[PDB]
Amino acid sequence: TLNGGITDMLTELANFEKNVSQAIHKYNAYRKAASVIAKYPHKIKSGAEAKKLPGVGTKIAEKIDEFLATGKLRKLEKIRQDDTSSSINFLTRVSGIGPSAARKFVDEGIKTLEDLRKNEDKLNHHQRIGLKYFGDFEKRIPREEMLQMQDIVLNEVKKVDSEYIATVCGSFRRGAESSGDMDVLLTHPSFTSESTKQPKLLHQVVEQLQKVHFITDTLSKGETKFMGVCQLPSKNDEKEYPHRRIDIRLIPKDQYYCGVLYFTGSDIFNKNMRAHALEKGFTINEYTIRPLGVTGVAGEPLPVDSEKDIFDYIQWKYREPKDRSE
DNA sequence: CCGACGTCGCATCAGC
DNA sequence: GCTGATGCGA
DNA sequence: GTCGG
Ligand SMILES: Nc1ccn([C@H]2C[C@H](O)[C@@H](COP(=O)(O)NP(=O)(O)OP(=O)(O)O)O2)c(=O)n1
Ligand SMILES: [Mg+2]
Ligand SMILES: [Mg+2]
Ligand code: NA
Ligand code: NA
Repeated sequence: TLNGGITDMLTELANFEKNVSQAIHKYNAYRKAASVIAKYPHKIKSGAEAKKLPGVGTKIAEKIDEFLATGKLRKLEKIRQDDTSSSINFLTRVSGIGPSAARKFVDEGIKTLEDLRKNEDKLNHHQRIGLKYFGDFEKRIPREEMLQMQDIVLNEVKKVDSEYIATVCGSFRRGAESSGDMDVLLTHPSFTSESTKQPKLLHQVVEQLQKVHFITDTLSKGETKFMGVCQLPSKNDEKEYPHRRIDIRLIPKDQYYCGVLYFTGSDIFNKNMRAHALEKGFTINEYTIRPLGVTGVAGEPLPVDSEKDIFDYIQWKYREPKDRSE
């Protein structure tokens, strides 16, 4: 929390450019700058000091100078006052409602929680469930609850087929004491980069989790990625646990290390690592790491026998999950 | 200065 | 229906 | 908004 004031400011600016201006690269730029400042081990004295950090340029340095002198930012103060920006920023907090849909809802005079609730018929399925659990999705999940959820998921997965391996990644794997949601990486020996010897591999697990009333809703569902809602069982006379977002990603068993590297994150860490990979002449996704031929096409997948192997190729010293919280 | 910015899954829609 | 683009999100 | 070339 050394420079929390600055990083909060930059984060708010990031969200503005993403939601209102619809400038995804300004959003990324602000996110990058906020991240590098967050890990800077000194209380920042000036914008000039901050500008030394990669990702922090002239404009942000100026904003930091304003914030240090006054404790606020005029650009942000104005943004907070603008009705259209405020309306759009609120609407986008509903899962499924993005910058485009939010701006469209505003045009139609749909701009409040009350407006949304009396107009469910104008929402797609994702958006409708997002509204349904708007309050719950705001809530953090204590690691203690994450542990309970992990036990249920792993044990139910084991019941379907013993050869399944379920790994909880995301912020949980990085050792966070609280998480925004649950992310589960799934493998089965019948699904490799070479072939798929069994149908409905992801479907079967989802079905089982629904059958025991753990998974409660589905936002989207394909052959390799599930996005939905889950809830811990409560005891007699106890108030119910909040509903939680859960993602399940099926990844070819032989490509587990690239898969777990991706799903562990963090999101900015992945962006930074993959950017570094490009500079070193590689490209990394959740499946492979590939060389980039001089032309610009990705070459053949390189052998990967650990998360560390991926770090080695791009000449980065290995970083444990707990040190990837950027 | 200025091109490019990490990479991809699922839902949705446009055009044929 | 297929293919490709876009929106949204992980 | 930032920056490597
Ligand atoms: N922008 C993004 C979003 C998702 N991810 C892949 C890796 C992110 O760390 C990760 C899990 O997504 P997430 O749940 O939205 N974020 P994360 O799990 O790190 O922290 P929480 O908000 O759950 O506590 O998925 C990514 O690489 N880049
Ligand atoms: Mg998560
Ligand atoms: Mg998630
Ligand atoms: Na800089
Ligand atoms: Na949203």
